[PDB]
Amino acid sequence: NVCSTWGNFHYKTFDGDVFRFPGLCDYNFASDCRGSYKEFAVHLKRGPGQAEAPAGVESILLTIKDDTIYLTRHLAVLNGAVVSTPHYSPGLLIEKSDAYTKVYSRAGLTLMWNREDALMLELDTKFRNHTCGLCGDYNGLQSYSEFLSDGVLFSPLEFGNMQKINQPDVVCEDPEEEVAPASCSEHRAECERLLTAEAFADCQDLVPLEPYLRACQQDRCRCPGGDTCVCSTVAEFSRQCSHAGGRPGNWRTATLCPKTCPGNLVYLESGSPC
Amino acid sequence: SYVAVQDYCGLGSFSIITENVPCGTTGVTCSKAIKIFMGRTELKLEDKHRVVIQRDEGHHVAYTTREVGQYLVVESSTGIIVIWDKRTTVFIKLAPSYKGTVCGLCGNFDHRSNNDFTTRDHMVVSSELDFGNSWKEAPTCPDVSTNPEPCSLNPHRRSWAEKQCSILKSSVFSICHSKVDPKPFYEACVHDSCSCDTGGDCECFCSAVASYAQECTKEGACVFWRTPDLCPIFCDYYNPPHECEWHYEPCGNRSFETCRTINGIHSNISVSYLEGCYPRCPKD
Amino acid sequence: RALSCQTLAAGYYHVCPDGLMDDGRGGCVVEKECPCVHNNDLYSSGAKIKVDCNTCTCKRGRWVCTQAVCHGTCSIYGSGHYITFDGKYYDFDGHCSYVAVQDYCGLGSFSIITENVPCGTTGVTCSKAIKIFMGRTELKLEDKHRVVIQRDEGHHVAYTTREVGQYLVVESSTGIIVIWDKRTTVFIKLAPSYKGTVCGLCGNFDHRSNNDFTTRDHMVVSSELDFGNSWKEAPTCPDVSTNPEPCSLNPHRRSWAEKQCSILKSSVFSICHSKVDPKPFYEACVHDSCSCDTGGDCECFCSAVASYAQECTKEGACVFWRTPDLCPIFCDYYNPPHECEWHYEPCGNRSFETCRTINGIHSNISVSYLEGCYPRCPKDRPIYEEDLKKCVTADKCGCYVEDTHYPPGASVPTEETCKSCVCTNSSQVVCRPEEGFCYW
Amino acid sequence: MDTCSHLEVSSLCEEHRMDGCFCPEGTVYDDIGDSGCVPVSQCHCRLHGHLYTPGQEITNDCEQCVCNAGRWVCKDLPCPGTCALEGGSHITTFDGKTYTFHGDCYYVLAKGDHNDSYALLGELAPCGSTDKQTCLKTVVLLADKKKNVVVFKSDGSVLLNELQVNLPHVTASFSVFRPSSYHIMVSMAIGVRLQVQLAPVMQLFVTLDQASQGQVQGLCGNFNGLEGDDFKTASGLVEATGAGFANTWKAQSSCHDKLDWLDDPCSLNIESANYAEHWCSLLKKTETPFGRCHSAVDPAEYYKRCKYDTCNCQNNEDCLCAALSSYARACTAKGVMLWGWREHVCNKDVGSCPNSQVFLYNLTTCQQTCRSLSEADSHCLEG
Ligand SMILES: *[C@@H]1O[C@H](CO)[C@@H](O[C@@H]2O[C@H](CO)[C@@H](O)[C@H](O)[C@H]2NC(C)=O)[C@H](O)[C@H]1NC(C)=O
Ligand SMILES: *[C@@H]1O[C@H](CO)[C@@H](O[C@@H]2O[C@H](CO)[C@@H](O)[C@H](O)[C@H]2NC(C)=O)[C@H](O)[C@H]1NC(C)=O
Ligand SMILES: *[C@@H]1O[C@H](CO)[C@@H](O)[C@H](O)[C@H]1NC(C)=O
Ligand SMILES: [Ca+2]
Ligand SMILES: [Ca+2]
Ligand SMILES: [Ca+2]
Ligand SMILES: [Ca+2]
Repeated sequence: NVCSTWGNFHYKTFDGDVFRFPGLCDYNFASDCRGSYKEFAVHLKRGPGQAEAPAGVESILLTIKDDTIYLTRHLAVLNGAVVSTPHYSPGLLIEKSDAYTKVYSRAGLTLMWNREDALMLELDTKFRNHTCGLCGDYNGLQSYSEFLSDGVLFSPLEFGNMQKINQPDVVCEDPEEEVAPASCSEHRAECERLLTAEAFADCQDLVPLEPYLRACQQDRCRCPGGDTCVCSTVAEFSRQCSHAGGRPGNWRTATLCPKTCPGNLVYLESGSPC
Repeated sequence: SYVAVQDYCGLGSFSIITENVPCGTTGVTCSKAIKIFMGRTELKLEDKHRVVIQRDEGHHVAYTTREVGQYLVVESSTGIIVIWDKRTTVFIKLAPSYKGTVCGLCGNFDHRSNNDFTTRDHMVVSSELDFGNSWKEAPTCPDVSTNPEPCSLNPHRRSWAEKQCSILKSSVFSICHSKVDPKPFYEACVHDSCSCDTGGDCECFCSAVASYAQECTKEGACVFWRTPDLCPIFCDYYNPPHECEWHYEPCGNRSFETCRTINGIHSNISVSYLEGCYPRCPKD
Repeated sequence: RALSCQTLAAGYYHVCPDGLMDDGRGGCVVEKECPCVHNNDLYSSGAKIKVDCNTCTCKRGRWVCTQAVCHGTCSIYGSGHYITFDGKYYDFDGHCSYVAVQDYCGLGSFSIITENVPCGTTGVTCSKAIKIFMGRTELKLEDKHRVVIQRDEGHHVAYTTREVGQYLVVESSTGIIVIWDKRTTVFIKLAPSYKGTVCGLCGNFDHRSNNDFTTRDHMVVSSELDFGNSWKEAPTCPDVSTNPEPCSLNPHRRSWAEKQCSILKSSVFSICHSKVDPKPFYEACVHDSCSCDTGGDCECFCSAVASYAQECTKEGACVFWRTPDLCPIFCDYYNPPHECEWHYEPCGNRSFETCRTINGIHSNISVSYLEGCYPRCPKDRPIYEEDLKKCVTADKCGCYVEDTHYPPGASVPTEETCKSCVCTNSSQVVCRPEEGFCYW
Repeated sequence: MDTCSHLEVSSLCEEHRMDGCFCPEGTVYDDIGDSGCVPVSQCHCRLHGHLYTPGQEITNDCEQCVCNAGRWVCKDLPCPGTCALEGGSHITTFDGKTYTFHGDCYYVLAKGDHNDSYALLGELAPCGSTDKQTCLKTVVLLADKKKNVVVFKSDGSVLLNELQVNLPHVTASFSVFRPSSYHIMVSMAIGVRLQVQLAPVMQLFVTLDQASQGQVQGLCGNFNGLEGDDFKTASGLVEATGAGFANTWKAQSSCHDKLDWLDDPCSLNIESANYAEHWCSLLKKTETPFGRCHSAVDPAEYYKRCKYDTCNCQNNEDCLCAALSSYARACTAKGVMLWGWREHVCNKDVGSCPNSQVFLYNLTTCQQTCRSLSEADSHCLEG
């Protein structure tokens, strides 16, 4: 299935289980804990804190069984050498569109990342019962062992803290437990109305709704003022809509997180990149 | 990724693409995978295997994949054939019905060789680098500016390369000297041997010599050039424990009975000149 | 108090009841029937195994072995890797003629020299020829052939040259043996009568390895580059100062070398992991692959892997590691047109009949563990003649006089006077006198 | 020609003769010096440079030699042996033979074979997260006919017979001292000497006299001069790997058996490889303070082990400093003493010394307090 991360430190494992882990140092996004041989490992690196609303990513390290890919905001490095995208090796494909950077591997790994905040990873069914990264395991169980391993119901923050990676030159402090804020249920109507619009007709049966609106709940209250933090969720909802097989309409208006491109190029959803 | 062949030439039915990547440190590049588009089906020859993709629902233009000698052969019922040696060599064979209806790096197959440098926009140019650069697939790919000289950038490897490749001009291939001009193959051997400077340079040389030996066979000169010290081949690996039925056939001139031809299935070309190990199945 | 047949000698300082002790195989057993262990293998009581010249027996959980002195072995291989008679690995990269072994140690009976030359551009050097001085005769192994020089008039110390598997074996009746793979590897074997009376790059063979760095003038040093430099032959040859690091001087070749040489650590050699430590062979493989940067680097790798496969065979693990894409071997080239008799024997464990051993001649070492292609002569002419590599009848093989093969019937050359010789039609060399003065 | 070093050339002469300048019947040509065809009994010896006359003596490491006519004549001198347990798992026997174990049990490091003389144990156990990160946790000594058990834990807190003890503690049979609060030095009248280092990582050094050659068994070998029978089990034959031999010396039957580990930690933790290299490579830099020792002790093995330890363990700086402080002990045993090598790398505690205390490199035992001078001969163990 798909593991995803977006928005204001919003995460989503291979079995749903949407939570919020505002870590900032470095983490093991995904890995292959088969025990015998590690096929792949995806390591995520957050930023120093861009601002209150956004939550970017500095760089991504991705090793597949012999080679490492280091993806930054502006350039991609393969085995210590800068490569002019796209690249067509017989076991690995890297391509750099304007809206995404995509990596395809023959082992059954697909990675898609827009250079600012949104990242998603897809694995085949071969790696079930073996994933051990921050995306939880891939047994298909809904929060079975990710949070309740030995009877103790792990809180999201402590579960995320265990997935850290120790860089032996810098000490980075883990985030402290924040005071439990009020359940931002006063903005539920706004989130439900915005998300369940007309442009999202033919995906109401492909993707659920509860998790993505619960995510909008905190997003709306935790992010006062500009709506740079709520429309980053419905974007993820649309991406999930498009990835399943559906086709959304157009929802971005001139007053609802619009976007601009040079010339008469028209911003759309669900159109062929070719 | 460059267009090897296609008939979407100015609405067409197929296309064959190639994927070149660097192999060495002198800047030269070599083919490492092949992609075949036929109607809607897409085959990919890669990592010593054939992989099917986007197989169409109910058209499935009849194609056939099999392995002959050391080569892998793909044939399409429409009249296209691709022969791949699994490392770098590719032969594309086209029916005569596709005459003067193709474009790409392989020219337009019109029995006229003063117009094969036709760019993507139907201009005839005089520079190799201008005809080549116009058939790239991704616009962001860079443009080639010069042809590097391997033996000049790696002087210390020249002495070896010029010594091993000299077998082409030696008395071993004396029968073939009057039937194939060896100079363009000697130059290819020397050029390749000076460039494989990152590992496994005994595999660049054997293929180079085999390319010329194959033509010598094709014109009617079957020559036996492999020795236990020069590009050895290990055929009896395939035999059952100690029954001897696989044999190295120097020039493939042997026709036996498979379970395809036993039911009337036949090809449309002769591939009876491909090197490799062949069976000699028993009489029971 | 819980003994386990493995803590017997420990002491139990810090389940089964009193008496019986755990055996590690299952239920509790008495001390008398306690088994033995060796190389991660569990042998019951009363078993038998051999160690390179002897035989042992698991008696009471303890091994009892015969006491005979095995031969001594020195190894030279790769781009300057040496193993002395007493088991002390080291490296040395010289460009001159060095004394591999000799008996003129401060009057002597032999000497074995070597010729190291540069191979690569990183400064490393490798052996490419051998010279053997025996009495006055001088053999030279060179260009994949053996050349006799200065053959003495009438002493002609008995030796024997033959070809087993992929290797060339030269034995001497005195007790010296040289095994050469024809590219760079060399094994020198000595009988136990030379103990503590030799000197050279291979140590002095006295079952004591803290004094194998003895220089030419009987001084014990602690540096490889001083021990090596003192055994050069021509005084004008230069002196080595530092050991080159190939993979550091050729960074772009590392990725390949570390990927091909990784097979040693893969599952293919899983059987041999508990019997031979692979690390000192993996290091040599990587070191050799980074250096062969002037051509033919697929040959530096196959020999490196074969050096370890041979030891695995020698210790009792026959492993089949060649494939049509990895160091292929072309054996049936030797067969007649299409009759199939030559077979690739992965670990050489075959004892057939030649026309030497048919007449009672026997060697003194077991070379039944050398890789290569071997004959399987048919049942209508089952005697393997070696000097022509031919399966022939027991009658028409040869004569093998003065280390020179002569076909049956052929008039045998003779360096004597008035003595003509002929190989009979019965594989018998017989000589007659000629009274043309001289008599019988 | 015979040239005063390469004697008996003529016996291997594969050439015929011609004219030229030669030497008389005797008086082999002088090669080491620069004179002419001098007699045989004037050959000057050499030893890494200096030209020694025929009659000048010298004393090498464990032997003394005299320049006879062209060739040295040497005679052995007594010199003891040393076993070392360093890093998490790195054991150097009395005859070299380095190997890596990664065990988990009590083990018999070394014990006199006769029946009772002594015994020295050591706790190797998992130390971090995985099984491949081990440590030494406790040293147990069984002496006085195995009627006295002394325990050293890795927090100080030395204790005798399950009872805390005060230092110094001198007895008739052995003695213990603690000169600098991070080093515990024990001497035994039999001929055994122990050094225990408590920071940054616990380590052990054992030294034995040369009158006990072949009468010791344990993980430290037999100490007989041959380093091929070191893996010779206590039940006959010799083993091949480093873990197979070690398992046979467990002090607790309940422990399991381990196997070798065919991997390099610098390939599993990529983020640490650059750090490990950038610092451990200092050992080969001639301009660096360690460059001085290059003359005496080769640094290659220490460099490789430095990379191994820095990549493997999770306290990378602590392992780096522990590995880097083993080279500066081997070198400080052959004269060359590395002064002021803590200025860039492991100065984390150099400036933390108390009020009047300062970091010293030659802090020997008898630089002690007033009472040490009060006796001045009770506790000045040598060696
Ligand atoms: C060799 O060429 C002939 C000529 O087309 C192929 O025969 C065609 O087969 C397809 C389906 O098998 C039919 O739809 C065509 O009508 C046939 N052509 C003709 C002219 O009748 C034949 O298939 C080719 N060989 C192989 C192995 O496919
Ligand atoms: C194997 O070793 C024996 C032991 O010496 C060799 O036998 C010697 O042979 C020579 C000449 O053939 C005799 O002069 C010696 O007297 C023999 N030795 C003894 C002890 O009698 C035998 O030759 C060796 N094997 C080979 C093939 O040479
Ligand atoms: C393990 O089995 C398969 C993969 O092997 C997976 O689909 C399933 O969910 C897993 N179940 C458990 C209990 O781990
Ligand atoms: Ca789950
Ligand atoms: Ca044309
Ligand atoms: Ca010795
Ligand atoms: Ca020993």
